[PDB]
Amino acid sequence: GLDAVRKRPGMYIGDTDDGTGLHHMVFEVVDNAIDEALAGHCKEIIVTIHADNSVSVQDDGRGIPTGIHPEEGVSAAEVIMTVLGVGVSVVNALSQKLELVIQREGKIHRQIYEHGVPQAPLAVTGETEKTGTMVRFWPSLETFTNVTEFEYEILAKRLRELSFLNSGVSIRLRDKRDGKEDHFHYE
Ligand SMILES: CCNC(=O)Nc1cc(-n2cccn2)c(C(=O)Nc2cccnc2)cn1
Repeated sequence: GLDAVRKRPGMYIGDTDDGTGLHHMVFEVVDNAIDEALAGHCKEIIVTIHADNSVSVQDDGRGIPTGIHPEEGVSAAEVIMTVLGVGVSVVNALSQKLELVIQREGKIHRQIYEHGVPQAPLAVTGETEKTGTMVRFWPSLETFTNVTEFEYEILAKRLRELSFLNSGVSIRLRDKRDGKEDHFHYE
């Protein structure tokens, strides 16, 4: 499953050699937050370009479900992150590392994956008065070539579009490599 994506990544994410697929990785994650907005449960989305070759997408929605199937011991979160709009599990497969943090029902939940493989079970890491989902990922440098860093203008163009196609949703874009920030929202 995850191995299929890792073997023929271009097929799932787009061209791995010119930045297209690299940025589609971000947009797949953003589309999940947009869907939570369209369901009427997320008002703000924050996309952050970190200085360590990762991007985070944060929303203030209900949170990815965190319950466990008692016979299987696997959380819903993990199912969502690992099982095959190409889906966040593709992004996971093609990240050297992905971190998931969910704020839901008063608790913070966290799980780490490498190349889509969960490193330990979803675990409680604190309490919180907020809700939402944060996905931070570091793209696989075995998959992506030539353009391996995120480029502000590509994200800015598409995030602006996503904000005007989903009117009422606030999308912030923050770049920690230079302090650049934008706020996209349409009425
Ligand atoms: C940064 C990326 N953001 C992101 O993935 N956001 C996201 C995703 C959700 N889900 C998507 C599939 C399953 N849940 C849900 C979701 O549907 N949560 C949910 C809905 C109903 C009951 N319990 C939990 C909420 N937010």
